[PDB]
Amino acid sequence: SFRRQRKGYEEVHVPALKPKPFGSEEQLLPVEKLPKYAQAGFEGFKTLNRIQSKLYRAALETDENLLLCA
Amino acid sequence: LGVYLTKKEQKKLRRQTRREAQKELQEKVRLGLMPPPEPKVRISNLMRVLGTEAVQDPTKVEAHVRAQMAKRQKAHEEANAARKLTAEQRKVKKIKKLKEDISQGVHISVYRVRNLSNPAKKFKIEANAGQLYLTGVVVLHKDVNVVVVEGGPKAQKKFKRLMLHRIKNKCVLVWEGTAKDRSFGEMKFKQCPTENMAREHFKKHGAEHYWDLALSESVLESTD
Amino acid sequence: VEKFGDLILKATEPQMVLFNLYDDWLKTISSYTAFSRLILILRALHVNNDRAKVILKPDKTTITEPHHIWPTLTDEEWIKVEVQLKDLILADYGKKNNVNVASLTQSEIRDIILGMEISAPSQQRQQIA
Repeated sequence: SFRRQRKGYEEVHVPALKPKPFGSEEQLLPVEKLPKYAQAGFEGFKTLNRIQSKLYRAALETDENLLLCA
Repeated sequence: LGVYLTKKEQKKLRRQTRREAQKELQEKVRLGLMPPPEPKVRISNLMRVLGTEAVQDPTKVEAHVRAQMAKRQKAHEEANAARKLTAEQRKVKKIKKLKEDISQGVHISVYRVRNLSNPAKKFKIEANAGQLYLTGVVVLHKDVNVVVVEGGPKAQKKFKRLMLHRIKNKCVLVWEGTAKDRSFGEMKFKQCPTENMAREHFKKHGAEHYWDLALSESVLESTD
Repeated sequence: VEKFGDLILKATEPQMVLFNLYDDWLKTISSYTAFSRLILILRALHVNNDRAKVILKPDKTTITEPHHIWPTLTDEEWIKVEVQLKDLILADYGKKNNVNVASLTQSEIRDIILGMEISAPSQQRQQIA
């Protein structure tokens, strides 16, 4: 952060962090890969998020206890 | 040439420069460029600036005060060492290598010693010639030590006081003058039992009059 | 303190003794901080003398040599002990006066440590204003 005191207050500005780049085997999966029980829940969303696609099979195909630190 | 500002003028210049720097700092603090200065706290000052907080956490306050004191010392020590770095290069190469500006004239001093059998005096003369970068030679003969030293004016003034006062049979400068260029090489020793062998060596550089003056001074000393 | 009570209870004759309440603090801190921490420690002992004795030794590896009174601690160890004892001293003021410790300004914590307290039974003198 800037951590500088201009006049009466110390402003600390941390810049915009760069996002994590997608690898060769990681991409935003659409709603065309979801099953019929999960296609009805994604109403109005043709695609999914990056964090939703990176842990799609761990939460929909696996019945284990998921811990999403999003 | 250069001019010398007087003591009052030096005081005025220093005061104006200090006030300029102080105003620079004050306007930097006014506009928020630099943080406002913190009070300078020493151990005797600790109970006046940090008095109310030194009862709750006395040792934290002591540590903070001593850290400030060290940082003030850290800056000063670093500053002195930083400037000292200049000598690191500007020392035996730029604070001791002058050469007295011997370019247009080489002062030459010729001394005639009666007894120079001690090697310690010859070693000290060679060390003084090599340390002051003064060229010349020394010719030995039967009760005749002709030491010619050509160098700068400061080196000649040092060698005139070293040979006549700092070294002890008598030493007398027979010829003290200047020349156009240099005639003798580095400081070396040469023994000549005959006067002709010394006169032939002195005539190789065009300084045959130094041996004839030293022979005439010895003849005038042995006559009277 | 454990080194004074039993020492003077069993003293069969009156006498005059010398102690060094600053064990080795003067070798690392000035007498001002030494006296401030000594006042803080004595206030803590006067407050509890039960939890304070537990605070005075922060680790099982801290012992008091027979030469002096207080245990030998590192500088930051003494900082931590002092902040713990300050919390202890504020604890009884919070309890016996039913006031929050956070409500204590930095100006009145100093008065609490030193030992100055004020009371006012006659609030009717509000007539002055």
